[PDB]
Amino acid sequence: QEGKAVYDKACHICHSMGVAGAPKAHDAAAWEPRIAQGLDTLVSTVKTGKGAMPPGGMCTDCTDEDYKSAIEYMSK
Amino acid sequence: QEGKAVYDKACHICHSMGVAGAPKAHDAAAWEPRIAQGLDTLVSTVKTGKGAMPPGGMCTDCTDEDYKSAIEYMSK
Ligand code: HEC
Ligand code: HEC
Repeated sequence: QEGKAVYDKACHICHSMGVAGAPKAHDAAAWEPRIAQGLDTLVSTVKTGKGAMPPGGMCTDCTDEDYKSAIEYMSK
Repeated sequence: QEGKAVYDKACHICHSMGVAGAPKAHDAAAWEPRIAQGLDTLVSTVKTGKGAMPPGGMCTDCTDEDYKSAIEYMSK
């Protein structure tokens, strides 16, 4: 594979300029628009990945309830 | 509290404050001390994962040569 092609499909997700930051734990105001999407939508996004969040959120054995509880914890 | 143990196992890696940034593509000065470790050592680190980088760097089909080429591409 071409170095730039590997970069353009995978490594750029985190190694490019202008990567979107994660909503930080206990930043209630940043979490409000996320929580408004609904917990089921947010849990699905953790499982499928988004931007610099890899699919599964680095939690190999997380249940849906584990993901929901972690989101609730971070949101306040 | 519900969610804190999951957060402390997984989500804090990116959702806490003070997370180490990725060395950015074409940031030659950031890459210099990494390249000095040896390209093979950097390839092994991508495969193992490190901080907010998951094992494999989100490349499933990358040979060691594919990883080396991607690192060279980012390094200048
Ligand atoms: C976000 C989910 C990432 C993807 C996709 C890739 N990388 Fe990454 N990388 C990332 C972070 C946050 C860091 C810094 C880690 C730390 O805590 O220091 C890195 C670092 C590297 C390094 C340097 C390793 C070192 O010992 O200094 C290399 C060589 C590296 N990353 C290569 C790499 C390649 C080739 C990827 C695409 C296949 C790739 N990374 C994806 C975050 C992320
Ligand atoms: C870095 C490797 C991450 C880990 C581990 C987890 N998350 Fe994450 N998350 C991260 C980033 C960079 C972002 C922003 C994505 C973007 O581009 O918008 C996020 C975002 C979330 C979201 C919000 C999704 C949305 O559509 O706005 C949620 C609900 C989320 N993250 C939850 C979550 C949980 C529960 C994790 C532990 C199991 C977790 N994340 C880990 C980066 C990373």
